[PDB]
Parts: sequence; structure tokens; C-alpha cells
Amino acid sequence: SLQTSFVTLDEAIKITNRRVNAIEHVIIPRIERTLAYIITELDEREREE
Amino acid sequence: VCLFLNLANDPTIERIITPRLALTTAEFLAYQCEKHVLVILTDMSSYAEALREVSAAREEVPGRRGFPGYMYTDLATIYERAGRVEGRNGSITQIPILTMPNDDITHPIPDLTGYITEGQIYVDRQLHNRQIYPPINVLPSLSRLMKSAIGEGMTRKDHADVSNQLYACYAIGKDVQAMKAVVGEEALTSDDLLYLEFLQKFEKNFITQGPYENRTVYETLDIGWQLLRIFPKEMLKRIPQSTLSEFYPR
Amino acid sequence: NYLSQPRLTYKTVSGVNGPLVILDHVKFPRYAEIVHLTLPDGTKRSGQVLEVSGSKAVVQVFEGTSGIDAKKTSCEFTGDILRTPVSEDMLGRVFNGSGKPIDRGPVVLAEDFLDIMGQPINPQCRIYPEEMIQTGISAIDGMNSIARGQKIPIFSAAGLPHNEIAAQICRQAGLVKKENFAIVFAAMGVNMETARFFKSDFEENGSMDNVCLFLNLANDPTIERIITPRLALTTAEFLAYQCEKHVLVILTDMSSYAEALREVSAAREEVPGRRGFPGYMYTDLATIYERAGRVEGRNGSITQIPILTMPNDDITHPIPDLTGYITEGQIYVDRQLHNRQIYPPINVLPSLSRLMKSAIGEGMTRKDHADVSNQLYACYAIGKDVQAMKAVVGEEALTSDDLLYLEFLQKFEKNFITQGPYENRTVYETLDIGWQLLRIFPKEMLKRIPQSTLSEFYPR
Amino acid sequence: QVWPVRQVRPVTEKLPANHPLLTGQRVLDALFPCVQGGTTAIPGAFGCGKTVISQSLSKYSNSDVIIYVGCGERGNEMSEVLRDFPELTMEVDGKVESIMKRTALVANTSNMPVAAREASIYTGITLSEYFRDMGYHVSMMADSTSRWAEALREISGRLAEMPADSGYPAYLGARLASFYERAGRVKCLGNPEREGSVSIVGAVSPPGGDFSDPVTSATLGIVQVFWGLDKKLAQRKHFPSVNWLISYSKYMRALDEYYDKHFTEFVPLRTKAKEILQEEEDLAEIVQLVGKASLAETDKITLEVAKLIKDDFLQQNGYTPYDRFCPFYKTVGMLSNMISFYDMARRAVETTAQSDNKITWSIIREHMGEILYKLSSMKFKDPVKDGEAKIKADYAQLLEDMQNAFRSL
Ligand SMILES: Nc1ncnc2c1ncn2[C@@H]1O[C@H](COP(=O)(O)OP(=O)(O)O)[C@@H](O)[C@H]1O
Ligand SMILES: [Mg+2]
Repeated sequence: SLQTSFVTLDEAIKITNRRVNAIEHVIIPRIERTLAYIITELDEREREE
Repeated sequence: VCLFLNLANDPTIERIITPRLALTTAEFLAYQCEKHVLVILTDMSSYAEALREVSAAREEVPGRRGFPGYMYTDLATIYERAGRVEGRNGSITQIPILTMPNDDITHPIPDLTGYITEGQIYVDRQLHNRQIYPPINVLPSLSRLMKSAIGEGMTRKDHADVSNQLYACYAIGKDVQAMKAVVGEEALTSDDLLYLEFLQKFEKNFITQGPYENRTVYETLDIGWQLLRIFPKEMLKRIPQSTLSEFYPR
Repeated sequence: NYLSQPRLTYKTVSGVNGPLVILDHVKFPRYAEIVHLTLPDGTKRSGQVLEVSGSKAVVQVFEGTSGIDAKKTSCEFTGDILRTPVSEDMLGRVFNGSGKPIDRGPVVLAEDFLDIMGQPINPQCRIYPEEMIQTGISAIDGMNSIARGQKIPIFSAAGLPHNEIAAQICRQAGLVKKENFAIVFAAMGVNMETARFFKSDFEENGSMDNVCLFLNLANDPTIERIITPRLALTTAEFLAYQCEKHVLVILTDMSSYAEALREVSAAREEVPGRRGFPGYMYTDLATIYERAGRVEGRNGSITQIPILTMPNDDITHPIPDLTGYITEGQIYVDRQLHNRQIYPPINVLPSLSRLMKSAIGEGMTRKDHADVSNQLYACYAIGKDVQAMKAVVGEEALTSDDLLYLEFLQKFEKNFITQGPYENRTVYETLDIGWQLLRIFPKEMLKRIPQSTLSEFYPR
Repeated sequence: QVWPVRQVRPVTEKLPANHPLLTGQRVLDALFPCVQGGTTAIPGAFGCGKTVISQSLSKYSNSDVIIYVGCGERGNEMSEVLRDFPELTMEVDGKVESIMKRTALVANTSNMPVAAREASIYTGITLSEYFRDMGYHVSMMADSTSRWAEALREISGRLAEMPADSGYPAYLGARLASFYERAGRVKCLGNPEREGSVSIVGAVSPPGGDFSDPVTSATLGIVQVFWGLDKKLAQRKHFPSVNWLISYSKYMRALDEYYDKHFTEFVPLRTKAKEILQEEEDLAEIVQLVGKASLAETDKITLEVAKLIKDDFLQQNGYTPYDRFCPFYKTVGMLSNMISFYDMARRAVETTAQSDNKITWSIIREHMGEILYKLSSMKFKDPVKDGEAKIKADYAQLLEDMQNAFRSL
């Protein structure tokens, strides 16, 4: 019971730590680059107007 | 040496004639007195901001980030004042220097300069923070005239193949380093660990140099081969078998 | 009742700027009046008065302003606004964007002269449209069904197959069966390959005697595009409301029409709207799009299908944005489906028809049509929401229910939306292909469908 | 004779374009074709290859005459063509002729007068129409159309006009659209009853590399071929830097009858290659987040063969003797062997995967490293040092070598 738990629990930690890393290194930076582009383009439209 | 100096406290409209006084002096030296001239222009970013200041005061059409609508055409009248001419033994080489605002290569100053100049050398804050010197990052950098200044009788026969294989290995090592930040070292295959070893040895041995060390091209290419041999020759897929068989076994 | 008085001719040009000629010393100038210009080499051009003030008049020139000069070029003022000749003999003819012949036939011998701006039809005298057009295309006839007398544009983008969609509708359209269309076709700023494609398909379908073409191409003058849709619609109103025909009208790039309006408005130095377009562009486009429908006591109709190209694929751009506030829905053609080689590339989620709610159902089509239409839409919306989740979490996180939506979404694009350019599905074939996809779910998940429709149609 | 440059030279008729324009690139000639009478745009950031594609297409193609317009671009590049093209020869009746004998250049460099950039464009297409009228197939290069749009903007500014998007004049889209309409295949005027064409290839230089640029966005509303370049491919030294996900050609149906006569095996291979590259793009987004370990063996094959195509088919160095120019026999032969290996590797896995002992891509790798290395090495065969017969015989021998390896599985 301890070894079937331990081997099943080790897998779920790896999958979870991979999501914490992917959100920190891949997903959040893509949102921040998008959001920085939008602000830059809205300054352009304002200067054209 | 000839020096033309405008400082942070000198008039801002002198800055738009300063580089034109320098390039007029270089043209006399090169194309009438037949010298070889090296021209250094310091913060083209200050030139371009003085140009934006002048053009805004005339209410002229804006381009991106409010720069003058003709800034490409203006910068081209500075940067095209370079090179060699038929029947005269002098030359002008230009090395302008830019500060990219907020480190952004897509900002109008580096953007329109890269459309005019024959490549760029790119200095990277992340290499400087790590205390590497010179902080030159090869991937954003270019030379458009390299392709026909190198090779047999020019430098050495391997030079192009070595260069392209170093670009390929550095780019793959950088993609493994980005991947390892998601998956950790335990998920890497043995091939990933070769590119990740190359990446670390390349920045210490090839890029890092110090301010008075002066390497020949031949020293540079042999440092290059000492790093390419980290891999089996079957992984060196930019290099044709003739170049491998001659230079890889060393 | 004729203008029997002599025309005044002036050599009083005072400025030339972009598409505009300015005259002075003009006697009682008239707004919207037509002018004929003769250049010093004997070339003739035509134009319209855009503004008058005292003895000064501003003329837009339809064929452009090259070679005009302020001394020898002369302008004849015609005493009247733009009236086009019309006849039923205009079917089986080819004209340019000025309505001049290009088929080597003669000029139109008029049955009447009509003002290209039309006349306002009283809202009391309109008939609400309820006859369904079967276009043959399941993504339309199933879920965006079209009533005869509607206006419904194709919203598209550069590199997409919107001309094949429009041509397929011209081949396949007719009424639902438990009459045929006259076609009026306007091209503004098309390439020669587009003009050849449509013209060749009407010749090859053998129906070229029941179509009228007005062609302005990308090498023709931009200012003719101002009048090209208005010549097409003035022809359709004669055929529909005097000769009692059923007319299908195609206006093949309203984006090139809107760009020509921006050229003139910029040249006149007017206060801009959004993206530099005229501040009156809604009102201008409404005088094109509202020239459609059915009228009391006349046995004819006009249906409009405009076509748009969205710059940078953006539906919030002024051209598609204003068009959605006037037309009764849109058909949206999608680069995502086109990159997957689905044809038609119609995305059913941003697509709409505002008149289908009354054109379908018992006696109109079949009693299940609304329920299938709602349930297919709901499942495809949920399938896209499941797919967007799955792309992060991977397939092992999905339930059996999520896999039913993901299977439905693949099957719906392969069977319902994909069709091919000559396949002509009825409404009834379309609705039964719909049930073959709703069969992917147990009845307990079909929550938009009432139990009587489930009981009658699900077990088949 | 003398002709006004702002007026189109007349023709008897314009014709559908049915015959390819051959660039000598494997990408382009296979994945995104162009035609005699076509219109093309090449948008990209700085240093992507817009000039090198334009010069390579100018050196090695099936056109009779080349007109090269360099408006708003470097003086060192017009000097490069004047150095390179006289030394470079095509072969005619068993005799060599320099490609400069068929070429004309129009220059107006980035430091020359800004209004003369417009004059260069109209001069170049008027020279191109004049040789079309002799019954030639002409290609016209415009080394950046963005530099003409930028000249329209300064003059519009100094005339104090009201702008459209990004300060450009409201007439910019009509200028571009009526320029590209001068392309096509034609019956000429006059009575020796001949035919000719002009193909136009226009580079575009979007500022910051952003294809939402008004000049790019107007241009893609006009042209029938789009070769979109990527700065992330150029920074890897992956050249030609053509993004195969965004790039397209409208002419692929017109060329059906050509391939169905001359290269009857090709359209299936082209179709499979686009599917493998699109499947890899869908896998790569999962792989980046999930970490590769969950993949099926057919997906590991798909990733590896997409990598083989991306690295060894879609990639050429234009400055090395074996890949200067790639013939269509070498192009169809290379793709045939890569797609053949895919179908065999997929069959071996898919057939055995149900059994207690079964094939995996890792087994195929360890069994076939020499065939994988031979497949990556197909590119190095030289079309003028080696014969057509030698190249085709070698590619047939690789097919036997890999068939004998899969028989051994
Ligand atoms: N096909 C190629 N093969 C080899 N090198 C290339 C190739 N295409 C581009 N390059 C390299 O990249 C540089 C930039 O190409 P270029 O055409 O001048 O870029 P762009 O016009 O897009 O700004 C070239 O000078 C050359 O060094
Ligand atoms: Mg260039």
C-alpha cells in the first residue's frame, strides 16, 4: 500500500511541477509580451489621431 | 585621429551637422589623399533624438514612436558615405554605435539602421550581467559582406563551414536551455546534454576574451574546431564530408 | 418636360488637386450636377459637383485628373444630376464601372432614365421577407438560412476563396421545394483573373443571358467605384420593381468602394472618422445596402450579397463594423479552416442570419430545423472551448463527455461544413446530416432540443 | 521609340498563366510555386534574405530577360550584381553566354533623391513591357516596394495632405494595385501573332518586422503569391527563411496540368510534406508544455521526419556550389526519398505495435543511422560536378539501401 501510493504520488508531483514551470516560463511571458504590444500600438493610434 | 565632440550640455541641433562634418573629412582623406579611414559615430540614438526634436518643431509627418517620416532616408545619407571606389586606393569603414531604448531591437533607430547597414554587432545585457566580456551575442548579430571576405586564399578553407556549424550548435543549445527550464535536467536525452555542454564551453572559450587579448583568425578558427569536436561528426550536419575529413580528426 | 436650354461651357478652372477640379465664375451652380471635361488633346472625361459656394464649384473627375490644365481644358455643365439609362435589354451585356459597353455591343437604347441614387421606399410599403433561398451550402442553408429580399454579406480576407463561395451561390441558389434569379454583378477594383473567373463561369453554366455585369478592375480609375454599386442597384430596381423579376445582386469588394471614398474625403480635407475613412461612411454604405427587399403589390424582389475583405482579418475595422449594423447578418470565411483545406471555410460561430427565425420551420422547411440549428451551434461552441482547454492539459485530463464534443467537432467539420464546389445539398439532406452528427450524443446532452423533436427525429 | 512610363503598354489579350517560374529553391519551387505572368511579394524583417532571393531568382530561372530595380536600397548591392553577373554564364547551343547579356538594372540607392524612387518603379515596368511585346518572358524585381511607399509619404507630407494609416497617402493602395496589374501573360499587339509575359516579384520591408504594416497589408490584398520570411529562421542561419505556415500560392491549381504531364509523381509528395509539417506544428505546442514523453511512436516519427524535411529539404545555402541552384529533378527526387522513408517507418511501427515484441522510432534510429545520415546528405550532391544520371542513380540506391534495412526489420 505504501509502495503503490509512493510510485503513484511521484508521478503526480512531476506533472504538477511541470505545469508550475510552464505557467512561469512559457504562458505568463507570452501574455506580458502581448499586453506590452497593445499599449505600444494604442500610443501609435493616439499620435496618428 | 580627428575628434568632433558635442557633449550632453552642447546645442542639440549641432548634432545633426556633427556626423556630416566628420564624414566630409573622411571623404577628403579617403578619396583625395588615398588613406584608409575608420569612422566611429557615437550614439546615433542621440542623432536620431535630435532629428525627432527638430522635425517635431516643424510639424512634419510622424513615423513610428513619433520619429520623422523621412528618418530612413536621412540615416541613409550618413551610412551610405562609406566604401571603396574604382581607380582610387583609399577607403572609408563606418562603425556607428547605438543605444537601443529599453533594449528593444524593433525600436525605429536600430530597425531603420539594420535596413541600411551591412549587418550589426549586438551587445547583450544578459551576457554583461553574467560578467562575460565582450558581451557580444552572435544570434541577433550579422555581417552581410562576410560571405565573400573569407575562405581559400582569403582566410582559411573551413571558415564558412565552421561559422555556420557554430551558429547551428549555439542556437540548438539555447533551445535546450529554454526547454530544460520547463522539464528539468532529469528529462534531457544524451544528445541534449551535448548541446548544453557546447553552450557553456562556447561562452567561456570562444566569446570570453578580455580587453587587450588579440587573437588571429586562425586562433579563432582553431578555438572553433576545439568546440565543434564536442559532437560526433554525424551531428555536424552543416559541414560537407570533405571539410569534416580534413579538419575534424585533429 | 426636357432641358431644351443650351449648355454653358467654361474655361474657368482655378485648381487641380488629386481627383478634384475647382471652377469659378459658374452661373447658379447646382449640387450633384454632372459635368463633361474636354482635355487639350481632345480626350473627354466626366465628373460630378461635390460642393458649391457662390460662383465656385468643386468637381470630382471619374476618369482622374492627369493631363488636365488650368487654361485649355474646358467643362460643360449638363444642367442635371446623374441619371443612367435603363432597359430589360441590359441582361446579357457587359459594361464598365461607368455603365459604358465593353462587349462590343451598342450603347443602351433607354426604356427610361433613372437617378442612380434611387427614390426612398415608404416603410409602410415594404413586405417582410420569408421565402427561404436554398443556396445548396449546408453551413448556410442549415445554420445561416437566407430569406429572399435579405441583405447578407460574405466577410472574408486576402488569400481566402470568397469568389468561389459567391459563384457557387450563383450556380446553386433557388427556392426550397417540399422561378430563377436574374443576376446583377458589380466589380470594384478586382484583378483580371477574378473578372475572368466569374465571366467564364456564367458562360460555362450557360446562364450568361440572365446576368448583367459592371466591371471596374484594379487598373481602372478609383473614382468610378463611387458610382459602380449605384449603377448596379439602379438596374436591379428597374428589373425588380417595374419588370417584376427576382434579382440577386453581388457587390464583390465593398472594401475597395470604402477606399475610394477615403481618397475623395482626404482630397477634400474633411474631418476624418476612424482609420481616416469619411465621418459619413455609415450613411453612405446604408444608401447602398438598404436598396433591397420586397414592395407591396409588385411580384419581384432584390436580394443583396455584398463581399468584404477585412484588412488584417479584423472584424472591428470600420468597413466590416459599419456593415454589420446595416445588413441582416454575415457569412464569415475563416483562414483557420482554409489553412486546414476545409471548403467552404465558413466559420459558423461569427456567422449570422437575422431573418432565418421566420423563414424556417413547419410548412416553410421542416419542424426540427430551428432545434438542430441551435443544438449544432451549441455543440460546436462547447467543442471549441474543450479544444482550447485540451491544448494545455493534454488528452488524459478530458472526460468521456469532453471526448464526445471533440469527436463531434472533427465530424462536423469533415461532414457538415466540408462540401466541395459543385455538390448541391438540399435543406433536407443538410438537416439529416445534422441528425447523423447529433447522434454522437445521448439525448440527455441534447438540452437545446424539446422532447417532442427528440422523440420524433432522434431514433431514426 | 519613346513611351510615357505612367501609361500601360497595350496588348491584344491577357491570358491565364499555365507554366511555372522556376527559382531553383526547394521551398518555393515545391511548396509555394509561381508562374510566368505571376505576382509575388516577399515581406520580411531586416536580414531575412529578400535581396538574396531576388538575386538568386535573377541568376537562375527560366525567364528570357531580367529587369532588376533597386530603389531605396544599398549601393554595395548594385555593385555586387555588376561584379557577379558578367562572370556567371548560362549555356545555349553547346556554348556559354554571360547572364549580363539578358539583364538590365535600374538604380536609385537609399541616399539618392527620394522622388526618383517612384521614377525607378515605373521605368522598370515600362522596360519590362517593352520586352514582353517582343514575345519574351520577363521577370521584374523590385528590391523594396516599401521604399516607394515611403517616398509617397514625404511628398504627401510636404503637399500638406490628409493621411491614411501610419501617415501614408489615401491613394497608396491604388498605386500598388495598378502597378501589380501590369504583370501577366499576353498576346502581344501587332501581327506576327506571338505571346509573352511579365512576372513581378516585390520585396517588402515592414518596419519592426510587423506584417500589419500598411504597405504589407495593402500588398497581400493584391499579390497571388506570398513568401513570408521569419527572423527566427534567419537567426538560426536557416535559409531561405520562408515561414511555411503563413506563406501561400494561389497558382497551385493552374500548375496541375503541368505536373500531371512532366512530374506525375509530385503532387502526392507535396501534399504529404504539407501535412507532415502541419502535424509537427500541432505536436510542438503540446511537446513544449508536456515535455515529449507522452507521444505515440507515429508522433515521434512525425516529429523526426518534419525535422528531416525542415533541416535537409527546406534549407539551402545560396553561397555554396551544390545548393546555388536545385533542379526540379533533384527537388522531386529528394522529397520522394524523405516521404518514402516516412511511409516505411510509419508502416513498420503501425504493423508491429500490437505485438509483444514491436518496433519503435528508437529501434529504427539505432538500426538505420547510416540511412538517416545518407538522407541528410542528399543535399550535398552537385548538379554540375555530378550528372543528372549520377544524382538519380544515387537517390535510387538510397531507396534500395533503406528498403533492405526495413526488410531486415
Ligand atoms: N539563401 C541564403 N543563403 C545563404 N546566406 C543567405 C541567404 N539568404 C540570406 N543570407 C545571408 O543573410 C544576409 C541578409 O540577406 P538579405 O537578402 O540582404 O536580407 P534582407 O534583404 O531581407 O534584409 C545575406 O547577406 C547573407 O549573409
Ligand atoms: Mg535589402
